[PDB]
Amino acid sequence: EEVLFCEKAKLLIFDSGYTSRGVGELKLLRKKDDKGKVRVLCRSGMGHVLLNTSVVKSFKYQPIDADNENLIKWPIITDGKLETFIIKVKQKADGRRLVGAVADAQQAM
Repeated sequence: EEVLFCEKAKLLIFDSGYTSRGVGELKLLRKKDDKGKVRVLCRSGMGHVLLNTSVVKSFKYQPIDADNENLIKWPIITDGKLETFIIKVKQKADGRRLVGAVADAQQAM
């Protein structure tokens, strides 16, 4: 696997508002022998895996809006229902790069 992207991020998930589930290093990973196997891995000094999921060709991974470029909507399927996780990074150019790195990984696959 190659690292296409890497940053400290906070993962927020909806609770019946949005609440933090941990802070970790978020990596975008592609298999060296298979450009169609791309995943995100987010790992907190417990090394707790907060997120380990495939990038889906059919989903758009984009900021909440123009005003929050550092909060990326991460749609994911759990039990056949669509949910949106939120990936919070510190800076707004970091969100722009994550989006660009995912879109580029999706066109390559």
